[PDB]
Amino acid sequence: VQLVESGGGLVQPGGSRKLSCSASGFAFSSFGMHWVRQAPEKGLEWVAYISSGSGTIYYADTVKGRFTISRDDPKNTLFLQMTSLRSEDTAMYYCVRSIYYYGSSPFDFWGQGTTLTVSSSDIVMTQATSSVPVTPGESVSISCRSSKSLLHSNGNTYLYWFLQRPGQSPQLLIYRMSNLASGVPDRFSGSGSGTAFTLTISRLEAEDVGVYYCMQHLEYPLTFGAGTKLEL
Amino acid sequence: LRQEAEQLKNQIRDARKACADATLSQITNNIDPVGRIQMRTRRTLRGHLAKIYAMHWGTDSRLLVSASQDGKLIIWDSYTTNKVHAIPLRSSWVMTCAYAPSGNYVACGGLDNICSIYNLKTREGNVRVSRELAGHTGYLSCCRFLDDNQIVTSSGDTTCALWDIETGQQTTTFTGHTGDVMSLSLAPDTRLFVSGACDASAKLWDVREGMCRQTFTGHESDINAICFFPNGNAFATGSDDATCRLFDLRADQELMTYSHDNIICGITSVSFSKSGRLLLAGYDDFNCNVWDALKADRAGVLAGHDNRVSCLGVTDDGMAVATGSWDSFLKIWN
Amino acid sequence: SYQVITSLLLGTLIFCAVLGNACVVAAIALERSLQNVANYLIGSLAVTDLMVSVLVLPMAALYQVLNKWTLGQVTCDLFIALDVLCCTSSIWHLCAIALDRYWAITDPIDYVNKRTPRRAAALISLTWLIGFLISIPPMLGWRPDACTISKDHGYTIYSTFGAFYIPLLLMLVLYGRIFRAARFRIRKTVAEAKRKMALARERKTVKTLGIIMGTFILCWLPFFIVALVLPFCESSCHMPTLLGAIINWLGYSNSLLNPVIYAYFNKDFQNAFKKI
Amino acid sequence: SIAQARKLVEQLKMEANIDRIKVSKAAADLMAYCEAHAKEDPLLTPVPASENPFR
Amino acid sequence: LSAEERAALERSKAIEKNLKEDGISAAKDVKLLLLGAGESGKNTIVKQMKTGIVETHFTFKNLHFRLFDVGAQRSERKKWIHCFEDVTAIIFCVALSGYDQVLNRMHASLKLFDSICNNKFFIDTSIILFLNKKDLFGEKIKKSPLTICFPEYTGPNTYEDAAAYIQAQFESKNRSPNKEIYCHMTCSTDTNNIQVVFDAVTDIIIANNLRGCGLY
Ligand SMILES: CC(C)CCC[C@@H](C)[C@H]1CC[C@H]2[C@@H]3CC=C4C[C@@H](O)CC[C@]4(C)[C@H]3CC[C@]12C
Ligand SMILES: CC(C)CCC[C@@H](C)[C@H]1CC[C@H]2[C@@H]3CC=C4C[C@@H](O)CC[C@]4(C)[C@H]3CC[C@]12C
Ligand SMILES: O=C1CC2(CCCC2)CC(=O)N1CCCCN1CCN(c2ncccn2)CC1
Repeated sequence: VQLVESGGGLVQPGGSRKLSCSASGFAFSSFGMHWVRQAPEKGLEWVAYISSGSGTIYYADTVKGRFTISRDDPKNTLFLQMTSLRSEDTAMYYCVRSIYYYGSSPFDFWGQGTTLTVSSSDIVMTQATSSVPVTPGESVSISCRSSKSLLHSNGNTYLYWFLQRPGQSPQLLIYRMSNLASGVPDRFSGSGSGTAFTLTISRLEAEDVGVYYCMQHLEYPLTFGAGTKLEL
Repeated sequence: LRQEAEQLKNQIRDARKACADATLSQITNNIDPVGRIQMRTRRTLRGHLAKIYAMHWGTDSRLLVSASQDGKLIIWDSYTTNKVHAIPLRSSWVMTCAYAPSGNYVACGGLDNICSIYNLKTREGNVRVSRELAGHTGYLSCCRFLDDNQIVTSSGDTTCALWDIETGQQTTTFTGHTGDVMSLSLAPDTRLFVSGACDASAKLWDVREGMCRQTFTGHESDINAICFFPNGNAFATGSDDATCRLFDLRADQELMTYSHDNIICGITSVSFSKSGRLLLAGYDDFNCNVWDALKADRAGVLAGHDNRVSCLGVTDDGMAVATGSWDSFLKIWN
Repeated sequence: SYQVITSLLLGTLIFCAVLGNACVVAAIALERSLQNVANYLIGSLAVTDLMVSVLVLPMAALYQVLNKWTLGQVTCDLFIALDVLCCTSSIWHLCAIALDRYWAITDPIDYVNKRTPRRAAALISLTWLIGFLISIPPMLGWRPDACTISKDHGYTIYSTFGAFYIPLLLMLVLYGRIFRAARFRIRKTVAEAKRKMALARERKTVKTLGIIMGTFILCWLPFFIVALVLPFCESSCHMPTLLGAIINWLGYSNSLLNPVIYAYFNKDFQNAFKKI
Repeated sequence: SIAQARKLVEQLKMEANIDRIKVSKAAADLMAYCEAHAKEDPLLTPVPASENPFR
Repeated sequence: LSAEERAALERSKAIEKNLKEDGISAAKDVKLLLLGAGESGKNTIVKQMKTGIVETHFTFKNLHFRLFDVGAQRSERKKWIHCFEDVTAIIFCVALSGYDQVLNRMHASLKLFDSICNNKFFIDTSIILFLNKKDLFGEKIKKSPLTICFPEYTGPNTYEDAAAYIQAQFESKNRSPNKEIYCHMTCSTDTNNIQVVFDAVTDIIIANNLRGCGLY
């Protein structure tokens, strides 16, 4: 399972480019696909969503009308056509795999991403902790806040935990609050209630160092927390 | 040696008769009969375009797998009625489907003589065949996962098999049935399972040893359905002679008979409630009949299928009952 | 009273027609063993005849009972258009059922492969389109106490040929071809009990085609003979009131009897009514 | 068939070598389980529609 | 609904659409249950049309046939015979040159044909009867009479009359007006048994359609 994005590079402001992602190694047509960007110093910011089958498309309110997401299921390619490229559009754009059924783990695989450089009601997801100091073997509880109860009447709490390790793609840790992602050791744990949630690392190693991100998935204005960096 | 076999059978039946002090009916005349189990179709699972032969509930009591002749193995979100997976089978002649207790796998099989193991949780979002278990020379009529790596299957070749899914090989073969084996029911501890066959006999098998611990012969026609009592100390068979029977493992004898004169069709499926007081049997007369297991009274009827009710399952939380039938529908009842 | 007895007979006829076609539609909706192309056509014919029985027959019965059009004139034209539309649509559902049967019997490969409920929908749409094509010109430029269809000669020909005589020709041709195909199938089938069964099949085919075509004809042909002759025989031919009314209500009796021919004589419908 | 006869005879021998309790004790155990678990049987006692996951 | 619930519902709807498309494709299949007894010409006609169940898929004159071979199912047939309750026709194979053989072969095939004809799941299912090895039967009928199989024959020992008597004995057990038995003589060298099956299937479809209209 891999997701390789192409495109990117320097682009004049107000110009247009089209990012692509060449998926391979998985049933691309059955996955919903996202673009999630990240300014060179800022946190994750969800761009757009094209569901499996292309029947449902969502955009970030700050990009809606400007960007266009499309997928090529026979070609196993996901696209993001960008128009009127503002300075705010400079970011590393990540292509995020995502599938939705009962018990599925959305946002489980992320692409490597491409940097695009431009010259010259939404639920607020709050994680104020930043640059938390850690030492290996210690237990840390990363906190997270929601402007609205992420718990739905179905019983699910749509909060995600991603680990943005230095220099690589975000990696899913907890998909729905208290649900451990595949390949993630059971020293990470998720817990919370209502609007407040905690990511607990039982005995952290040097690999657990990175920036930990919230993400709600309840209403579909996907908003991230301002990353909680853990450093040695 | 035939004389020795006849003498041993006479000794076994005399030992069963000696222990038959008081019938289950006689002892249970002083317990309150459940009034009327009037369950109602909460959900109707549509999407199967052929007869449904098998369904199995997930251990989460929300997901269930159904097997139909349309070549599709559908996994349902029984709460929202959503289709989670639609697994296309290489052989459409499926008669059994099992859901792994972990939830990672489903099994199915039929006239292809193969138990196909499907991985529901792959890195790729598709469900694909993890293992095709070949080695049965008859059709597979039932299969049940012991765990993620062990599955017990019954076959029309009169044998049951225990498989190592990873190696794909029969860890154990369970011979001794003289007719085709229709059904399996694993014990809750999964150390032993019962199988009913077309020789009208139910045999108790030790999974680890691989031997027929006990044999139960009360039915006069093919046993199509077998189910353990929730404590694993008893099981209920369903046969073509329009009767269901309860057999005790320890007493090694038939305890109760679940028959009504106005029921003449055969029985396709049996299941117990979570407390085990209800025996739910699916019949050829297009409807499920609910039986007071302790009293052999028809506590209710799950009418609502337009063809033979071929399969039925009770959830592990006991909340719901699903009934699949030849009319291509699954109905969730409460 | 002579008015009350007429009202009672017409009301019982309307109630029986409404009940028959509503029951056919209910049987098709409530049983999925009846949800197929042939029974989609049969139940659409039932829907059309229910439209007749609820939107024309009550008003036609009041017109017959009071012997005059107690309503206005724009509503008279509206109800004449409803009458022509719904009766044309019923006759062309008879034709669509005949055509579907003819294709099933003479084109089994198409029956297996290309015959879909979309074709039933197309046939129903064509019947209703012909109904409008016959009922709109009177409201357009091709036209008290008397509510009568436009006796214009050109419109008389166009509305009697297009609604009955072309349909009668089509049904005759299609069911004669069906008759020959069934007879050829029976002779392909044909110890002597097989010969007796071939003979019984022959008489069953004769009786079934007789019921279908004879009911259609003896219901609508008198009306359309009168409706074609009188506009050209205005003064030379006089229509008695009793015979004219009986002739008019023969076609409405066809709207009553179509569910009998196509649904209540069907084994599948009988079983589905037993189940319900 | 010598092999089939000997296999059947030995199988019946290990069949008879089974300890059997009284059927009265089996029925008593069946009651013990049924009323010891009746309150958690939603099909025996329907759950309130609030707690019923199929409403 | 949640966003994830909405996407799960979308996936369920896409699944339903694929299921509907697959069922539409499958409803165009002519399903044939192939039956017979060992040394009959089951395999011969399978080769002419061209594990526990063998599926033969062939298209003839724009009609796609699914031929289900269940010979390798040495089980209780009644336990899975209802799986083919909805076949267009049963293709039954009888070895003509099996009257003088024993393993009586022709009585075994005759009883099998009776059981299939009068099975409750096949009361209205027409049967394409193949009488295979008619050349072997003709060679064996000039030497051995049709008396070992049928003592009450009392007929001529010629190929035509003996084969017709066998076919009549096989058709005698229909006992049903709805279903037909389409009998053919084959020799394993003929290449028209695909046409025989196609013609019988078209006759079955036409007869069923006439039966629907009340004309049969
Ligand atoms: C308005 C009402 C009276 C119309 C009813 C017309 C009915 C009663 C008439 C018209 C055509 C007639 C059929 C014409 C042909 C045959 C075939 C014959 O082998 C049996 C009688 C049978 C089946 C007749 C039965 C009666 C019949 C159906
Ligand atoms: C089952 C069907 C075919 C039976 C026949 C029904 C039709 C043809 C019969 C039954 C009752 C009859 C009506 C009885 C009363 C009258 C009033 C009279 O002033 C004109 C004729 C008229 C309007 C008759 C028309 C024909 C009529 C509607
Ligand atoms: O009783 C009425 C009253 C109406 C207005 C209300 C209800 C009817 C008016 C009226 O004339 N008559 C007498 C009978 C008319 C009979 N219908 C049969 C169908 N028709 C037709 N069908 C196809 C092609 C051409 N014409 C028209 C005549």
